[PDB]
Amino acid sequence: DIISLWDQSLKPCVKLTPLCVTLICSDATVKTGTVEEMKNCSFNTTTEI
Amino acid sequence: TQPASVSGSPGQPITISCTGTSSDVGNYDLVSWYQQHPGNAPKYMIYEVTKRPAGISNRFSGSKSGNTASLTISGLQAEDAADYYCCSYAGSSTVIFGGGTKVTVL
Amino acid sequence: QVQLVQSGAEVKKPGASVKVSCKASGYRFTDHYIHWVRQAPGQGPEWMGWINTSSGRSNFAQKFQGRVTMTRDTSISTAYMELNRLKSDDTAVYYCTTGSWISLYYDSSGYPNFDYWGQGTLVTVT
Amino acid sequence: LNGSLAEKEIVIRSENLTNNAKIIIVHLHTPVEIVCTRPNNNTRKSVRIGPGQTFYATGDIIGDIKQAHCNISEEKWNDTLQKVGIELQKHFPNKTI
Ligand SMILES: *[C@@H]1O[C@H](CO)[C@@H](O[C@@H]2O[C@H](CO)[C@@H](O[C@@H]3O[C@H](CO[C@H]4O[C@H](CO)[C@@H](O)[C@H](O)[C@@H]4O)[C@@H](O)[C@H](O[C@H]4O[C@H](CO)[C@@H](O)[C@H](O)[C@@H]4O[C@H]4O[C@H](CO)[C@@H](O)[C@H](O)[C@@H]4O[C@H]4O[C@H](CO)[C@@H](O)[C@H](O)[C@@H]4O)[C@@H]3O)[C@H](O)[C@H]2NC(C)=O)[C@H](O)[C@H]1NC(C)=O
Ligand SMILES: *[C@@H]1O[C@H](CO)[C@@H](O[C@@H]2O[C@H](CO)[C@@H](O[C@@H]3O[C@H](CO[C@H]4O[C@H](CO)[C@@H](O)[C@H](O)[C@@H]4O)[C@@H](O)[C@H](O[C@H]4O[C@H](CO)[C@@H](O)[C@H](O)[C@@H]4O)[C@@H]3O)[C@H](O)[C@H]2NC(C)=O)[C@H](O)[C@H]1NC(C)=O
Ligand SMILES: *[C@@H]1O[C@H](CO)[C@@H](O[C@@H]2O[C@H](CO)[C@@H](O[C@@H]3O[C@H](CO)[C@@H](O)[C@H](O)[C@@H]3O)[C@H](O)[C@H]2NC(C)=O)[C@H](O)[C@H]1NC(C)=O
Ligand SMILES: *[C@@H]1O[C@H](CO)[C@@H](O[C@@H]2O[C@H](CO)[C@@H](O[C@@H]3O[C@H](CO)[C@@H](O)[C@H](O)[C@@H]3O)[C@H](O)[C@H]2NC(C)=O)[C@H](O)[C@H]1NC(C)=O
Ligand SMILES: *[C@@H]1O[C@H](CO)[C@@H](O[C@@H]2O[C@H](CO)[C@@H](O[C@@H]3O[C@H](CO)[C@@H](O)[C@H](O)[C@@H]3O)[C@H](O)[C@H]2NC(C)=O)[C@H](O)[C@H]1NC(C)=O
Ligand SMILES: *[C@@H]1O[C@H](CO)[C@@H](O)[C@H](O)[C@H]1NC(C)=O
Ligand SMILES: *[C@@H]1O[C@H](CO)[C@@H](O)[C@H](O)[C@H]1NC(C)=O
Repeated sequence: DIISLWDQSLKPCVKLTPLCVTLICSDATVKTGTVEEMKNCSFNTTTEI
Repeated sequence: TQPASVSGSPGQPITISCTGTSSDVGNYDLVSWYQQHPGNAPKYMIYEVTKRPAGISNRFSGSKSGNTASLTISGLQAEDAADYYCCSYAGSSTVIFGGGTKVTVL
Repeated sequence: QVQLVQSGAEVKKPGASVKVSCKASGYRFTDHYIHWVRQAPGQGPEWMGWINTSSGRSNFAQKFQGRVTMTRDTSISTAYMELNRLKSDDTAVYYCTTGSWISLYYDSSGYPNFDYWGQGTLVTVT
Repeated sequence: LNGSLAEKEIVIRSENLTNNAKIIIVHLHTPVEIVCTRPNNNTRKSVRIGPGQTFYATGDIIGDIKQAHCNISEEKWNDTLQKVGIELQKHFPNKTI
């Protein structure tokens, strides 16, 4: 029941297929900080056109 | 916002107010008061909404009501004629000030 | 007793840059935030920015962006204020102040607990 | 987390307690409070992908950057581990766990 509820809730939402592209990720956090787990990734997304 | 100046005789309490918005004083109780003699660096005797650091007596007392914060000076002395500024946290990790109140001890 | 030493006067034409140094003594430079306070003469003070002295992360006011950079060196325990493209309204007293306690678990950067104030510097733009 | 508590005693449940590949469900009697937080002020921006679909991601972090963590009381957790050891030493007698 938990598996099927999860799937039928997750069914009509947005699918992230056009986002699987090449990402250019330089850096986001200024220094190491606490944990520098952020990463500033840029890509070429697709518009409505 | 801050009144421009206040005046008072020695031996009586006075009040200096600072009315801010909901984001400045209403959301966060981070308010502070600093006096400054002319030709000198500002002092520091109020840090929290009511607290006082060591080396400061009970002459000054902070309070907060709604969207304003008031400092009450219980009695007035000749050295208590400095310029007083209130200060607060405000929004996206920024800090704002009041502007200035000049105390005229008679 | 802790103490902060600030630089001397800076007299220059508009359009140049000013570096103001602030050297701490008597306590650990890594333990506390450093805030900057600018006060024009005949005018109340104004907060201008803070720096995390442990990781160099800094933030400025809403209208000092694009003109202000803040650096520090933990080896000699000092901080530098670089202001670019000064104007005639930049003639003011600059103060290096010691803020709250730097903690690894909660954000105490914006706390206006300005404990110790430096002697300040005067910047006159003619 | 957030489960039902036992009535009076810590209850140790397992399929065999001699097969080492069987998960032991230990059921406490007194709950232990945990406080979990992510303290850095995070934002959100919406990236339009295709007709009518957006994609929400982290746009910026406002303020300082701190560490996401959780806090438990040390004395209460030590007492809870000690009582679980009390209830567990009677199933493995004359041994230290
Ligand atoms: C999860 O768990 C973790 C770990 O337990 C939590 O992390 C801890 O959270 C604590 C929250 O309070 C935080 O506590 C702070 O500690 C500061 C460090 O001081 C202590 O450590 C040093 C280490 O050497 C000791 O020397 C020192 O004696 C302390 O033991 C304190 O300084 C903080 O107190 C100050 O801030 C509060 C904020 O409002 C003030 O109300 C309070 O009054 C203190 O203010 C003084 O200090 C500030 C700045 O220094 C001054 O501006 C102010 O005027 C006060 O000045 C004092 O000293 C002057 C000196 O002249 C004197 O005149 C005046 O009268 C005052 O006495 C605060 O207590 C822990 O650091 C933090 N980390 C650790 C590792 O424990 C985490 O929060 C938990 N998270 C959740 C979600 O639960
Ligand atoms: C994570 O990575 C992203 C992208 O990799 C970064 O986002 C860019 O950051 C830069 C730097 O701040 C931004 O550039 C600035 O944009 C401001 C407004 O943007 C408009 O104007 C620029 C033209 O300047 C256009 O290209 C843009 O499309 C917008 O129309 C400008 O006001 C800034 O100009 C000022 O600085 C330049 C020098 O850089 C001077 O020449 C100008 O005269 C002026 O003084 C500046 O250009 C950029 O807009 C951001 N977005 C993108 C899509 O590139 C993030 O900053 C980075 N980090 C984090 C934490 O997210
Ligand atoms: C997203 O789309 C942009 C286009 O707006 C891509 O930028 C372009 O990338 C190519 C490489 O894939 C660049 O070509 C390069 O030209 C230089 C000479 O300028 C040459 O030395 C290289 O060997 C290479 O041929 C191109 O200049 C660049 N810009 C434009 C306007 O076409 C970008 O690569 C795409 N992807 C990402 C992740 O941004
Ligand atoms: C965490 O980050 C968020 C995102 O910036 C902060 O929310 C921002 O808070 C400020 C004030 O607290 C808001 O400014 C106010 O905006 C209203 C409406 O525009 C205006 O009438 C006021 O005069 C004031 O300028 C700002 O809009 C708001 N931003 C968002 C996106 O909600 C929040 O304060 C941060 N939290 C902490 C603890 O710093
Ligand atoms: C729960 O655990 C017990 C453990 O005793 C299982 O009973 C069977 O016990 C015998 C010994 O009493 C095990 O035999 C042993 O085999 C090894 C390897 O062949 C040998 O080196 C030993 O000297 C000893 O003879 C036997 O393996 C074990 N059976 C299983 C399936 O583990 C009992 O089956 C377990 N399950 C239940 C539901 O009780
Ligand atoms: C009690 O539980 C243990 C572990 O689940 C089991 O090995 C044992 O046989 C049980 N005893 C009874 C009487 O059910
Ligand atoms: C195991 O411990 C109990 C209580 O500590 C003791 O009575 C018993 O003799 C011990 N077993 C052996 C074999 O010594």
